[PDB]
Amino acid sequence: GSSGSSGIKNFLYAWCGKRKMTPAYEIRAVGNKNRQKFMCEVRVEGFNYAGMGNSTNKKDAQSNAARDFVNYLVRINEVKSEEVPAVGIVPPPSGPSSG
Repeated sequence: GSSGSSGIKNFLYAWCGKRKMTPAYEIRAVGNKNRQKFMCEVRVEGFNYAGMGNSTNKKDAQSNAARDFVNYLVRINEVKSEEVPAVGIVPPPSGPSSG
């Protein structure tokens, strides 16, 4: 649908809510004024790490930040990767794109 998706943002929020916590997001604007980009960080109380993301928009930047903090929860074995949803974002091809 035209609103995109929110599965990894909802997964971190639901994981926090099953543990009596709430995730805290933090955002910065970067790049060209007409062709703007955004960076995102996300943190949770009692954890020293911050998951990091970026994109052309705040929603995809939050989804990358959420995926990297949920990945950290697998690096410390507080979450199994088998439960974690796909981020919904893919990189551009490494070849020419000028025409």
